[PDB]
Amino acid sequence: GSMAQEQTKRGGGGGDD
Amino acid sequence: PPSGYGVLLATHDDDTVDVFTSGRKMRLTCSPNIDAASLKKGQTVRLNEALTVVEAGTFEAVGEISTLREILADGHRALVVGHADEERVVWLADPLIPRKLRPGDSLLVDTKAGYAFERIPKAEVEDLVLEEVPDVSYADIGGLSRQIEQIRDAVELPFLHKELYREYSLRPPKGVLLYGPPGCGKTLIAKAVANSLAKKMAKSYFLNIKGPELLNKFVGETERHIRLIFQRAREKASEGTPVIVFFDEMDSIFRTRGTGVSSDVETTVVPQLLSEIDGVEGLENVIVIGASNREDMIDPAILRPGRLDVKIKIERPDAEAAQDIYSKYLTEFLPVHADDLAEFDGDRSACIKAMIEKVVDRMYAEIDDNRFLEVTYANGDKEVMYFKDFNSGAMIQNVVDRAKKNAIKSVLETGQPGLRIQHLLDSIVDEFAENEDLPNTTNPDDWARISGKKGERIVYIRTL
Amino acid sequence: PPSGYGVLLATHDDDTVDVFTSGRKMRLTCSPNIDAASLKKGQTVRLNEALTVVEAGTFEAVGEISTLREILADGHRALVVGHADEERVVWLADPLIPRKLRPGDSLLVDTKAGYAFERIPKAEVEDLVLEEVPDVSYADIGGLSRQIEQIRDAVELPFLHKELYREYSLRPPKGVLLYGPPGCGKTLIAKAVANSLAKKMAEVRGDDAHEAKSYFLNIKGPELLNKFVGETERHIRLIFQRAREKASEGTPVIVFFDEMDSIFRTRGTGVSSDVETTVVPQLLSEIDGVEGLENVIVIGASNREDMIDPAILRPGRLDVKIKIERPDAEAAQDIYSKYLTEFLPVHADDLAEFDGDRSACIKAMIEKVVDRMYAEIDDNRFLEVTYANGDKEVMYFKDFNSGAMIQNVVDRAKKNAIKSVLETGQPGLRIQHLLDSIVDEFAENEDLPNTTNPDDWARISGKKGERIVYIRTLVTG
Amino acid sequence: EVPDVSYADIGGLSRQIEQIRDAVELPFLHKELYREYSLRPPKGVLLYGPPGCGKTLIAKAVANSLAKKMAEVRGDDAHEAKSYFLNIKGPELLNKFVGETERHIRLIFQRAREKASEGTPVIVFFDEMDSIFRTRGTGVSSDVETTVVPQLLSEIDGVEGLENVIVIGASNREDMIDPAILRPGRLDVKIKIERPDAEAAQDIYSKYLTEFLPVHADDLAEFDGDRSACIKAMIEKVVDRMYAEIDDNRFLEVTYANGDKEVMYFKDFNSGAMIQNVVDRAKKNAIKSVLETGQPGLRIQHLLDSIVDEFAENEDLPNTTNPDDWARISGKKGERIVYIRTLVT
Ligand SMILES: Nc1ncnc2c1ncn2[C@@H]1O[C@H](COP(=O)(O)OP(=O)(O)OP(=O)(O)O)[C@@H](O)[C@H]1O
Ligand SMILES: Nc1ncnc2c1ncn2[C@@H]1O[C@H](COP(=O)(O)OP(=O)(O)OP(=O)(O)O)[C@@H](O)[C@H]1O
Ligand SMILES: Nc1ncnc2c1ncn2[C@@H]1O[C@H](COP(=O)(O)OP(=O)(O)OP(=O)(O)O)[C@@H](O)[C@H]1O
Ligand SMILES: [Mg+2]
Ligand SMILES: [Mg+2]
Ligand SMILES: [Mg+2]
Repeated sequence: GSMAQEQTKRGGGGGDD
Repeated sequence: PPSGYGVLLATHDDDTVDVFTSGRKMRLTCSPNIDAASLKKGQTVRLNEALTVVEAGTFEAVGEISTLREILADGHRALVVGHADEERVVWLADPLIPRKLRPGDSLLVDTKAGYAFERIPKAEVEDLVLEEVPDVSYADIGGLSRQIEQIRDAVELPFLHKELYREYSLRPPKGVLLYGPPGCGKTLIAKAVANSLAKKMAKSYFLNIKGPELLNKFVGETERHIRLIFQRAREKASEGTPVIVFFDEMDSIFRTRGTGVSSDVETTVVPQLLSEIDGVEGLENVIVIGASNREDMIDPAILRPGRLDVKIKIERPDAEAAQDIYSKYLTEFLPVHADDLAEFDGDRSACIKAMIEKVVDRMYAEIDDNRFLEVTYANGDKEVMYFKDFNSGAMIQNVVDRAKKNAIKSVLETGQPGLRIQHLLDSIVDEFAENEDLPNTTNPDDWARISGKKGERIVYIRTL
Repeated sequence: PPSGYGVLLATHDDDTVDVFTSGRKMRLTCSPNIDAASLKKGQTVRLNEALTVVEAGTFEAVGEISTLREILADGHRALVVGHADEERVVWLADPLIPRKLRPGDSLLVDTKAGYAFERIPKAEVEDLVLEEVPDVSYADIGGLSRQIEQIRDAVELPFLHKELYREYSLRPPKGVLLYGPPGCGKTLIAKAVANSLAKKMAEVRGDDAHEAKSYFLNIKGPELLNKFVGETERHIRLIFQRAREKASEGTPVIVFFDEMDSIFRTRGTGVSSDVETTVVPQLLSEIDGVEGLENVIVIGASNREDMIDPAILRPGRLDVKIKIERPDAEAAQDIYSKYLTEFLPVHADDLAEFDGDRSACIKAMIEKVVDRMYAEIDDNRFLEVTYANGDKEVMYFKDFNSGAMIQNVVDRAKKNAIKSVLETGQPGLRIQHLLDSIVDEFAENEDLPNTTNPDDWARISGKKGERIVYIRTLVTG
Repeated sequence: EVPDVSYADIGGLSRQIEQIRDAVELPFLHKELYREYSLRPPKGVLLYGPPGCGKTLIAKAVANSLAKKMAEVRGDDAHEAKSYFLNIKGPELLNKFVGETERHIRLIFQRAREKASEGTPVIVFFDEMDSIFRTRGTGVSSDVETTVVPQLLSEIDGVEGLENVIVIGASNREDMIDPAILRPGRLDVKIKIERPDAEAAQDIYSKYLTEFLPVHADDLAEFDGDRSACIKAMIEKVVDRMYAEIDDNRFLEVTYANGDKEVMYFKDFNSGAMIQNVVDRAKKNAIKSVLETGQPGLRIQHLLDSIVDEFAENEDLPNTTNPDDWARISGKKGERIVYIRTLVT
C-alpha cells in the first residue's frame, strides 16, 4: 500500500548522418 | 516537359515566393498563369527548368510524424518532439491554423523543409478513452417513473430548448448524483439517458469510466488520466454538442478527503477532479454523472452545490414496481404452459399478466414462509425482515433466470414446451437458498441507515 | 530573378563579409545599396547568381533546440548541448546580446552555421499555466467587501502608486493565502483577480493581444505531481524562472496555486505518498531564498489551512492571509441581489402589488427569501451535535449556507418557473417558486451528514471547547 | 546578483555572527597563527532553528562578505568574485536517470577542490538540505537518497579529501537529517538560531525602523523634532505591547501526554520575519492614510493596531500537534504533546 517513483535507464542508440 | 516540385514557404509584396527544393531555399516568381494571392503556406508548387512556379497542388501526404509539444505565441510556429526526443520548432501550414491543435497531437512533418502539414489521427488515444453506444431505453426501466422524469428535467430539457434558458439566463445543471441501495438500477438510468440524448439530437458523445480502472501502482498517473479524460471531453464538447461523462462506483475512489482510509492516496486525487470541474477554467457542455451506493462516503467537497448539485435517491422497488419489472422481463413471446393457454383461451397477454400478478403477490407477503432475516434493535425488539424490504431489480432478474432454468429442466424432462407458474413460485423461495449478498456482518452501514430510519440502533442480525 | 540565401558570420571594414551557404563559407562583397555597418551578427542575407549581397533580414526558421550550458569568457560564444549529448560552441546572434541568459535555456541553433538565433519559451509551462479569461469581475462579487478591498490593496495598489511605496521603502507582499469553508468563494476571487489583471495589461498597456494571457500562471494543485524523480522540482523551477523573466519594473506576475490546502502534501505526513520531502523544500527555496523574486505574487486557495506546511505559511512567503466566512443576513441579501437582477421575466401578478416597480418587488422578494432561510423555526433545524461535554447544540441550515447554495436555489427557482411556463403557459417568476426551491434545496441535503465532517469543527469546537463526537439528524418524517 | 545585505543588517544575533566569522573569515585572516598551531579551518557549518529566524539572512550576508573580499583581493571582475559561492537551491541535483545526480555531485566537488588556492575559500551552501538529508531508511515513495547520501559523505571526507572548502548547510528539520552527516569532521560548527527575545526584538525593529522613514509631525511634537528619540520610544512601546502577558495575547493551550497544561502567548511564536511583516503592514496603513487624507506621516497607532491585525491573522493554524517545535518543550516536560486548543475570544 505505497506509491513508487521511477528512474529511467537510457538505452544505446546511434545513427549516421 | 519534365517539372520538379517544391515546398512553398511565404509570400512577398513583390509578387515573389520562397520555395524549398533540393534541400535549398530559393526566391522564385509565380507564372502569369497562376495568381500569387491564392497561394498558401506549405503548399506544394510545381517548378520548371527556368525555376518558375507554374502550378500549385495539394499538400504532401508522406514524411515523418512528430508529437506536438506546444504552439508558440506568434501563432505561426509550433514546438514538436522527434522520434529520438529531438525538438524542432517547425512552421504550421494553413490547414492547421476542427478544434485547435492540443499538445500530444501527431503532425506530419519533413525536417529538411521544416513544415507541419496534416494532423494525423491516432487509434491508440481513441482506444484509451472508450465511447460506446448505449442501447438501454427508458422502456427497459420500470418502477422509477419519477426518477426518469427528474433526470429528463435535469438533462434533456436544458438542451431541448436551450434558447429559452439563455432568454431566462439559466445555467444548465453540471452534475447529477444517483444514490441508493445496491442493485436498484443506478447504471441503467445513466445508460438510458445517454441513449435518449444520442437519439434526441438530429451527434453526442458518451464517456464511461469505471472506478478501479483509475488506480495505478505509481503516483501521478491517476491525476493525469483524469486530466486526459476531461481534455477529451472538452475537445468533444468544443463543437457545442453536449458531452456526458459517467463515473461508475465513486465509492471506491476519491472518498472523503479527511481520515477516510488510514492508508490511501485519496488526498491527492479528489482535489484534481475538483479542479477539473470548478476552477479558473470552466467546462461548458460537460455533464458529470456519478453513481454510488454509499453517498455518505463520497467527499463532501464534491457534493457541494454547484458540483453534482442534482441529487437523486433511488429506493428499493415496491410491489407495483416489482410488477413493472416483471412485466419488463416477461414478454408475450415467452413460452407458457399449455394448460394456462387453454385456461386463458389463447389470451397470452392475460395469462402472463395474471402469472406476474400471482408472482408479485407471492413475493410480498407477511406469512412466515418468506422469512429472510431476524433483526434485534437497541431496544431489544425482534422483527422479522422479509423479502419485501430487499426486492432489488437484480434479484428479480435472478428469480426470472432461475425460473427459466427450471422451465428448461422441466421441458427436457417431460417434453411439453411451456412455462409453469409453479416454476416461478418455487424460484421465489429458491432465490434466497443461495446468498445474494443481502446479508452482511454484525453492524453494516446499510443496516445502520435502516436503524436510523427506524429510530433504534440495530445490534443483532440472525439468518433465518 | 532566381536567388539564394545565406547566413552572415562577420563584417569587415574592407566592405567584405563572410556568408555561409551551400554548406560552405565564402567572403563576398556587398552591393552599393546596402550598408556594411547596418548588418549585424547572426542575421540572414540574400545572395544572387553572381553572389552579391543585395538584401538583409533576420533568421526565423526551424532548428534543433539546444540546451545552453554556460557563457564563455569573451561573451560572444555560447556552449550548447543537443539531443544526443553533443556539446558544441556557437556564435551568439545580435538579439541575444532581452533578458539575461541563464543555464538550461532552450535556444534555436543551426549546426552547420553555428549560430544561436533566439530563446524558445519552455513548453512545460506555457501549454498548461495559461487559461482563458473568466467573465467574473469584482462587481459580480457581493458580501465580501472587506476581503475584496484587502486583496485589491495587496495586489493592485502597490503597483498603481509606485513612487509612494518607494518613498516609504515598501515592497508588495510576497504571498496571499485565501482560505475558508467550501462554497464561500475563493475561485471566484481568483477569477476576478485574473480578469482585472488581463484588463489592466490589454488596454492600459495595450502591448498586443494574448499578452494578458501570458500573465497569471494558473496551475491546478496535483497537476505538477508526476511519476519520476526530480520532474516536479524541474516543473517548479521552470515555472519560477518564467515568472522571474516575465516580472518587470512595476509589472506584476501572479502564480495561483489552486487547492493549496494539499500543496503536494503536508510535510512530515502522508503514509501513501512521500513526495513532500522533495517538493516542499524546492518551493520553500524558490520563494524567499538566497536570491529572491522582485515582482512575483503567489496566491493560494485552501480549504484546510492546518494541512499546509507551516514553513510556507510564515510571513515573508505567504504574507496576507485572507479568510472568507459564511455569509450572514446582510451578505446573503447582497449575494441574492447579485443574481436576482431586474432583467429576469417577472410575473405580472407579483408586480401587481408593486405597481410595476420591478426593483422594489425584487428587493421585497429577497427580503422574504432571507427571512425564510434564516428563520429560527423547527423547519430550519438541520442537525444536533454532541461533544465531549455532551451539551447537545442545534445547528440550522444557516450554518451551512453559502454563495454556491444561494446560486443553486436561484437556478432551481428559475427551472421551476420555466416548468410552470411550459405547462400552464403564464410567463414570469414567482416568490412562491423561490420558497418551493428553498424547501427542496434544504430537504435534498438530509443525507450529507456522516460520522465526521471537517470544515466546521475548527469553528464550533473553538467556542464550545470540546471536540465534536456525535452528530444526529433531528425530527424528520 | 550577489545580495546587497550586509552583517550590519542582522540584529539579535551576536554570538552566531561571531561564530560564522570565526568559521570562515578568521582562518584566512590569520593563516600564520593557524599554521603555527597546526589548525585547519572547520570543514562544515550547520544552521538550524525555527523558520523565519534568519538562517538565509546569514547565508547571504556571508556570501556578500566573500564577494567583497574577493573583489578587493583578486580583481574587480564580478563573475570571478561571485564564483567562490555555490548555491544548491534544494533538490536541484535530483535527476530522472540512474546515477546522474552522483555524477553532478562529483563534478561540483572536484571543481570546488580545484578552485581553492589555500588563501581563497570555496563555499558551497546547501539551501534546505532536508530533502537530501535522510536517514537512509525513512523513505516511503522513493529511496534515491540511499544512493545520494553515500556519494556526498564520501566526497566530503575520505581517502582523498577536500582541504579548504567550507560546506554550509541550512535546515529546519534536524531530526530528518542523516546521523552520519551530523558528525564532527563533516559539520564541525552547529549554529542554532533562536527566536528573538525582547532585546533582539528591539534590535530588529531598530534595523527596520530606520530614522529616515517619514514620521508624523504630531509624533515629533512630543520630542520637539528629535527623530531618533521618537523612533526609539515608539520601538520600546511596540516591543512592550507585543511582549506583554495580557489576556488578549493568549494564543494556544497545550496539553501533553502526561497532562501538563501550558498557556502560550503570541510571543512564543515570534520571529524576525513577523516583525518585518508588522512593520510593512504599518507602513501600508500609513500610506493608505496618506492617500485618503492627503497628509503624510506614520503614527504609533498604526503599529499598535497592525500588531493586533497580524496576531489575529495568524491566530489559528494548529494541526494534530505536528512536532515542528513541540519536540523541545515536550522533552522538557517529559512526553510528547497530543492535545491543543485555540484560545480565541
Ligand atoms: N427498473 C429496474 N429497477 C432496478 N433494476 C432493474 C430494472 N430493470 C432491470 N434491472 C436490473 O438491475 C440490474 C442492475 O442494473 P444497474 O447496472 O443499473 O445497477 P447496478 O450498478 O448493477 O447496481 P449496483 O450498484 O448494486 O451494482 C440489471 O442487470 C438489470 O437487469
Ligand atoms: N459573493 C459571493 N460569495 C460567495 N459565493 C458566490 C458569490 N458570488 C457568486 N458566488 C457563487 O459561489 C459559487 C462557488 O464559488 P467558488 O467556486 O469560488 O467556491 P470555492 O472556493 O471554489 O469552493 P471550494 O474551495 O470548496 O472548491 C460560484 O459558482 C459562484 O457562482
Ligand atoms: N535579525 C533578524 N532576525 C531574524 N529575521 C530577520 C532579521 N532581520 C531581518 N529578518 C527577516 O527575516 C526573514 C527571514 O529570514 P531568512 O530568510 O534568513 O530565514 P528563512 O529562510 O525564512 O528560514 P527558513 O528557511 O527556515 O524559512 C528575512 O526576509 C528578513 O527580512
Ligand atoms: Mg453499475
Ligand atoms: Mg475552488
Ligand atoms: Mg531559508
